[PDB]
Amino acid sequence: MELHKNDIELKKYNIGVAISLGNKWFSIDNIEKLVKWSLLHTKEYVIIYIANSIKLSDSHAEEVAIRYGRNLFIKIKERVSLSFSQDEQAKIIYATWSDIADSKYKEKVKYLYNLYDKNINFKNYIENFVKEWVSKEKRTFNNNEINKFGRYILEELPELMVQVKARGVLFEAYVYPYKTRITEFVGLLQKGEIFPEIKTNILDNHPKIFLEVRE
Repeated sequence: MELHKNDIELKKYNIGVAISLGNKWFSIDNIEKLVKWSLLHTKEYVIIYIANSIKLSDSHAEEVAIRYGRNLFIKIKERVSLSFSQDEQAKIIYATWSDIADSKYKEKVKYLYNLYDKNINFKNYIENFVKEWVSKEKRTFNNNEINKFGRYILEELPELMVQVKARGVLFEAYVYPYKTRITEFVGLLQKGEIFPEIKTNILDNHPKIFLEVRE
C-alpha cells in the first residue's frame, strides 16, 4: 500500500481521502488502509469525504450525504476507533458535503452550471463523458438521465481541481487508488489545456494534488 514524491515524505500536505461511494474498491477494509496510509504521511490532518456518487434535496451530493454518507461515516468511525489510537483518531476529520460546499465553493459550482447551460461544446463534452461511464455498465439510461448525471459531476469538479477548506481545514492533496477519466480531465483543466475559461474563472494557482495510492 504505497504511493504509485519528495514533498510527501517531507509531509508538506494535509491529505484528503476521497470516497467514491458505491465503487466496489471502497470496502471498509480498503478505506481503512487509505486512512492508515494518509495518517502516516500527512502534515497534520486527514480529511475523509465522499468524492463522487456514480428527491430530498436540490443538490445530488447532499442527497447522497443524507441517504448513504452518514451511514458510511458511522461505519468508518466504528472501525477507526478499534484500529487506531486515541491520538491518531484526533487527526481525522469527517467532512460532509455541507462542510465542503460553503459559499465560495458554491460560486464555482454555479459558474459550471451556467457554463453547462450556455456552452454547448462543454455540455456535449461532459455529457458524452457520462455516456462512457454508463457504457461500461449493463443498465441503459436515457438522454435526460445522462444530462442529470452530468450536472452531478460539475458539483464535484471544484473539489477535484482547487484546494478547499473542510471544517476550516485546507487539504492540498488527496489519495485515490487509480487514475480515472475524471482525473485526466481535471489534469487538463488545471493546465488550461481544455475549456480554459474554467481555469480562468475558478482556479487560483493552487491546484489540488492527486496522489495515486494502491496495493
